[PDB]
Amino acid sequence: SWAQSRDEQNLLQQKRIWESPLLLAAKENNVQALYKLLKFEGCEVHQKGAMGETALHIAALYDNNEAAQVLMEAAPELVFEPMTSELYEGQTALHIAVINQNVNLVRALLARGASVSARATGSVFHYRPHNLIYYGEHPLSFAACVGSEEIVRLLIEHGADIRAQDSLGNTVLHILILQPNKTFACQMYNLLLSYDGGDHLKSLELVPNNQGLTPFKLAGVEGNIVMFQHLMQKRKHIQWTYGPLTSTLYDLTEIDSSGDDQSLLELIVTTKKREARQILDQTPVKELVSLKWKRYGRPYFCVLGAIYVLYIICFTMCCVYRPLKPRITNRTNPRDNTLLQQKLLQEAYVTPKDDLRLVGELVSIVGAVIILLVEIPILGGPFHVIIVTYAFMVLVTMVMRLTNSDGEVVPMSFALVLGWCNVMAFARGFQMLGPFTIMIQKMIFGDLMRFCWLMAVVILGFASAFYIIFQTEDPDELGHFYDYPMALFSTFELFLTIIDGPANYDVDLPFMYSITYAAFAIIATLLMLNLLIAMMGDTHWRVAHERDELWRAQVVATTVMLERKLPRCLWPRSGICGREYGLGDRWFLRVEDRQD
Amino acid sequence: SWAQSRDEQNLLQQKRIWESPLLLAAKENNVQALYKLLKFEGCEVHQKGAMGETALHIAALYDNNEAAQVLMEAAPELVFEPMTSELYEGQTALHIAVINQNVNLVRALLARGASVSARATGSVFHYRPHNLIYYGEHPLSFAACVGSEEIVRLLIEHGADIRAQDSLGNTVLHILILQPNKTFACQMYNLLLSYDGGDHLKSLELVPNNQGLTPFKLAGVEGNIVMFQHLMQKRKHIQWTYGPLTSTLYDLTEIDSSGDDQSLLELIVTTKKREARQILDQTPVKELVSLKWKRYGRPYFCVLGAIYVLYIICFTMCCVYRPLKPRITNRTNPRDNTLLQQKLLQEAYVTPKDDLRLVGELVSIVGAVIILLVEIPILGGPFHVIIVTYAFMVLVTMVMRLTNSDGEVVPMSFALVLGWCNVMAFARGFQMLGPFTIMIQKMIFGDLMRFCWLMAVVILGFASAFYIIFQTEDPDELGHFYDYPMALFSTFELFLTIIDGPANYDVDLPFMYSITYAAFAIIATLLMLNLLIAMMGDTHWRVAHERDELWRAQVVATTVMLERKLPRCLWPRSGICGREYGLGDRWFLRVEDRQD
Ligand SMILES: NCCOB(c1ccccc1)c1ccccc1
Ligand SMILES: NCCOB(c1ccccc1)c1ccccc1
Ligand SMILES: C[C@@H]1NC(=O)N[C@@H]1CCCCCC(=O)O
Ligand SMILES: C[C@@H]1NC(=O)N[C@@H]1CCCCCC(=O)O
Ligand SMILES: [Ca+2]
Repeated sequence: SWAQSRDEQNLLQQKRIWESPLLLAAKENNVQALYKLLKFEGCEVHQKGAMGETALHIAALYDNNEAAQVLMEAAPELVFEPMTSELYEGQTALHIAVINQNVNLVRALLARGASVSARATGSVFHYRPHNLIYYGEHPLSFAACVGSEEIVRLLIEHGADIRAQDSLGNTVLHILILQPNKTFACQMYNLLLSYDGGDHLKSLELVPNNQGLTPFKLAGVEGNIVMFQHLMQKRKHIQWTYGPLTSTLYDLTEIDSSGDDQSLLELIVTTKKREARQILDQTPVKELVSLKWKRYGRPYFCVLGAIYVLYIICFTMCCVYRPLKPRITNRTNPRDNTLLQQKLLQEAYVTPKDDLRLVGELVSIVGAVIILLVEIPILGGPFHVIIVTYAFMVLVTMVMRLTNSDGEVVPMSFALVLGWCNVMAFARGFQMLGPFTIMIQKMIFGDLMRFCWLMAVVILGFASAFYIIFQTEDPDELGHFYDYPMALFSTFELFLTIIDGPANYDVDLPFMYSITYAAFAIIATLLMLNLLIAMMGDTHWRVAHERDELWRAQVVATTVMLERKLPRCLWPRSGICGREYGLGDRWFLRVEDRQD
Repeated sequence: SWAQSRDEQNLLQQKRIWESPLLLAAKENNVQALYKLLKFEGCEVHQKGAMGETALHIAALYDNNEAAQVLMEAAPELVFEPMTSELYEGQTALHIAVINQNVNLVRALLARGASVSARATGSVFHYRPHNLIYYGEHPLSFAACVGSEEIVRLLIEHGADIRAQDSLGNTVLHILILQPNKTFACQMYNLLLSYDGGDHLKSLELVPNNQGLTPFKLAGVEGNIVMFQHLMQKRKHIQWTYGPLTSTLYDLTEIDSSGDDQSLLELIVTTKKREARQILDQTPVKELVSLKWKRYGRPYFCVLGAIYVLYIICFTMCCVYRPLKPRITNRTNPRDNTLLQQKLLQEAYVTPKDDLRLVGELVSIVGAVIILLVEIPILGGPFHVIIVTYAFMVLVTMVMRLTNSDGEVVPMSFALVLGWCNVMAFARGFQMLGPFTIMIQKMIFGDLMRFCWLMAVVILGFASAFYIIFQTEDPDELGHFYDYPMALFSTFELFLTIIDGPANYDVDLPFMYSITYAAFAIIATLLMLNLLIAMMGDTHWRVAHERDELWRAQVVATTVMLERKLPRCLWPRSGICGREYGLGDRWFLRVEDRQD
């Protein structure tokens, strides 16, 4: 394991500190023990420890400016020494002094001429979940994350480049977005901005991440509202103040779907960050998408819904009327219990009333490949993998067609439950019953699978037990379960109280039926009542707000995909462009509000 | 009764105080009445009261230093006098002065040369639930429990032994753990430690209780978090401080399963203390068992689960296919209503397809005695008394086998509902549906038995009433209940709405059926609705946290038993031992955290 390797190496490091009297005197800050170990007896001052550290590195882990200065006066070359381990590859003595905010040592290390651009590419300095913090690689990134504004400027004064990026291409601004202390990071964020070039171009706030993210755009996908609101002040214009009213004009550039995929809107939808959903409730974004859905969002959705409901109600019209035959097969040849009148007609005759059937089938088959075409190239959708697999079923039904298989029904019967139950996805948005469907959507594809095993397991015993009892009995009277699958099915219906239970009084029931079914009834009811109380965890207030906050996000989810895949002839661009206006050729939204 | 004996003796004591003018003057602190009762008229100064108390004992129950000093100047032998009753056997006048924190009297009693090692073995000083407090037996234990630090040192200054134990072998540290004022007891706990011998061995914090508990270990089983966190500071090492990070190295000695049963982990599981469950959420213990379950805990659990599900699905495979016969018995000899084709085959023939059946039966019979073997030698388990009794049933089925009883089915049919429903115990841990199973586990074995009587009682009337009505009627048409057990069963199903009710319209029903069943339906529904509202007591927030805190404890419950009964070849010891490291040969866990 990797988690224990750093546990062992930390214990292994403390051994070498205790064994080496130099590293011990540099940990314990034993000043008089350093002179007797360097001036009188010439000990190895370049003594590398278990982590590739030096005596000065240990003199810095524990703030010991006295031991650090003795090690820097008798060996000034220790200042340039980086750690040479796998976990701490590249960390210098300045990194340790900046993290500990030892301003006296950082200023005394910078007087010794320490490197202000030493990358710390150790495996413990990575942006991984197993690492508690992530400050970056440069000594300037460390000063900015610890909030030590004195060291931030003290490092800039010695030639610190704010443009510097780490192995992930993150500037000193991208890292500040990924910090807990957000209220203090905005102050530090402005401190780093005051050292920019000053010109309007090649600014630091525009350097893109290696995954295509500016510091403004990274704050949106990550869900940093304190940095989102702070970075929004730099890109919004206040038109006028008229008493309480103040019509502010937001920039709207990286916020709208201007680029093919660099847009911030396209990032909030497709991200795994649960917290990023709260960005769209900010005032530059909420009234934007509010205007995107009321008009040109909801109508085109319903058209796609009315077409779909019309398409499915015509596809089902082709099912209720299918070929027919009074069973060309001879008699009940297999078993006497056979109720079959096989409906197989291979000939394309019956020309009167069958010509209309080909129209619906052609519509159903071109309307299905169209669904494949638009989907040839989960947050708020699930239901529409079902439509894609449905059109696969009508194609398999088409393969089952013109071959006249016995199972012409099975993919067809599959097809229309999916197609109608898919209409339920249109209830999203529309009205309040959308939040009801997504509670279902969360429950169907979420805990139904994991909960059914528990029921299947409890059903397993009682269902199989019943089969043992009635295997003796003649199934003519009370043949509720005569086969093993029939034993599990009749008990499955009995677990949901959709069957009256084995109730035969003309005969006498076996001894173990009344004992098992009494236990089964009581167990099956206690399973359902504790299940309802288990649903009360999603009942207090936040969950009613959580099912509503992700529904309104599920609507914005469906809204932006339409715009990307609908033609731009319809659906004009949001805002009023900055050309033919005293603006900078941007698009910009007018938003007026009132205060108290 | 014993509770009234101390009520009578307290009233009996006040009688002797009022009757005896000395004890009255020592209660009322009547100074001038003591001189006229001792110096002028020689009264019995050794006058024993109803509780074996002296005049000085009464002069101390009510802080009366004036009356105490007159009784100690005219009779200094009263200082050594203990109480000679059954309730207060051994209590001296110093105990009363220490409890009342009369520092002036304790210092004046210690000047008189009072005993600082007088055991108070009275029945009221016992650690029993009927006694409100429990401070111990020694006068030093009393000073430490009342927090009077002045008297604690004032008693030590006169030769008080901190090592002293009471009749339960509890030191002055073990008693401080069992106190309400925890925030003030830690200060007193350190005060008692500063008087130790100073050497690292034979310390007071290591003296074991008479039930094998050190003061550190007693705080865990009792659930004293304030003393657990306080006693943990003495056994955790801080490796380094790197800005926000601080990797502390906990001792991990009495916390891990080092001993056969002296471990603290093995005590939190098997204890009745409901509050001790919160110890495992403390930082030296929570991340410990978190690493014990994710690896080497959960996989071995599922292997035991996959084997069990495979073992049971093979045992049930032996049931669905059993011996067969088209009923060697003649006809429906007893009653015409008989649907029997008895399946009894005594011969071990049918060699083709029966040889495989013996393999499953042999597996099912060796897999059952194996279950007995591992269990030949309740918190978080219940479900697995069921597995033990199941393997008893397959043995009784084996006894029923090779004897060819009519009831070859009954223990077999019993066996497989238990065996499958036992799989539900594997849902513990695994995922979130574990908390659902334990809510069932609490409900099945908790209130189901006590609630059923109420239903059986309400069923009793309506079920028996129905039998009276339909005893007249010919049971051929609407014979829902023709027998007395059949009367209770059809009504039992009717109480859970698993039967359509006596619905026959070709005939005319008796007068009292429609009147009773209408009352039965309304009563049966009001029974179920008030039952669902009765489940809302376990719905507000703490219960959802309580069903979750004991589930996560139910997982740790199952985890430690595996380690004790699984071979040590697999499952390495937690931590990294202190040999080949600058440590004290302990094992120790590295735990790094971040602050704000
Ligand atoms: N492309 C798969 C369909 O999923 B739907 C969807 C896609 C992305 C985000 C949210 C929902 C959908 C798309 C258009 C109209 C209605 C629903
Ligand atoms: N020994 C009786 C079985 O009870 B189980 C159990 C025992 C102690 C604590 C918690 C649960 C159990 C043991 C091992 C695996 C699965 C469950
Ligand atoms: C062991 C290393 N040697 C040292 O002198 N400091 C390091 C320890 C503290 C740095 C930990 C950084 C982290 O955990 O992210
Ligand atoms: C009655 C006894 N006689 C006395 O002088 N004090 C006792 C009464 C108070 C002690 C009660 C201790 C307890 O209840 O635990
Ligand atoms: Ca019915």
